[PDB]
Amino acid sequence: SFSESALEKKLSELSNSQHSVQTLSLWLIHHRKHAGPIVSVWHRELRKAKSNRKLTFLYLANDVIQNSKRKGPEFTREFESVLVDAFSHVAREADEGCKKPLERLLNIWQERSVYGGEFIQQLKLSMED
Amino acid sequence: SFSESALEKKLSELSNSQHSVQTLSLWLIHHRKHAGPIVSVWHRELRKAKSNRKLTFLYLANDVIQNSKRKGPEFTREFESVLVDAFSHVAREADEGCKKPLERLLNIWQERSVYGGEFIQQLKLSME
Repeated sequence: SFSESALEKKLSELSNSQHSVQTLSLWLIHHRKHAGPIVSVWHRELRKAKSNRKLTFLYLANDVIQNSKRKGPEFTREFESVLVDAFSHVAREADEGCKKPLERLLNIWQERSVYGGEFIQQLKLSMED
Repeated sequence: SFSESALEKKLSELSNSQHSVQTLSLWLIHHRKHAGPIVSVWHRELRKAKSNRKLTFLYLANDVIQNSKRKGPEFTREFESVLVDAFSHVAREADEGCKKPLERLLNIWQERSVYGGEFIQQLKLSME
């Protein structure tokens, strides 16, 4: 159920601006000429990350991918080869409650043509098992 | 400049996914039948938030508004009445160097028709 006190609590828990997903995503889109190495590091660090941060990696990817389009094709292109594994890993190893977030995110990807519906279905499937 | 080691440190500084903007956004959208009260609380808390966290409030407003469109117009309508003071407040009272990130945010809103050009121009004007 909604409550204002729950909202106040949740708002108090948001990140400082410097460390937000959005701030990081800006610095990465800026460094889009390093997109391959960025995705390689992202991917390795995902597997090292504590289970309470793992979903945050895909939130970062969501942000970077969608907002990079207006700049150029690098991040869409480079992230493609790691997302099946990432989605599988997060769904299997991250903290509880990633499913609805990840489903929703994919439905939005599809609706906004972030990737083709074909690849969106492999991502869905990679969470299935 | 970019380095893999700087990236590594930045990634280790990501928030708990349970507290992240994109999680809170899902929750707020799910509770859109309460958008009015939600925005009031959001607005009051923004005004009490540390200067190093105020911008994150607008990053939340950004995620909520964009992703709420596909569900309904509540968040677009309700946020509309507070965003002029919100942008003026964050530009005036948040840590330096929020202007470039906010300007970009407004560009994206304009590009994706989150609000009309006239209203985006008023939001841009509220910061200078």
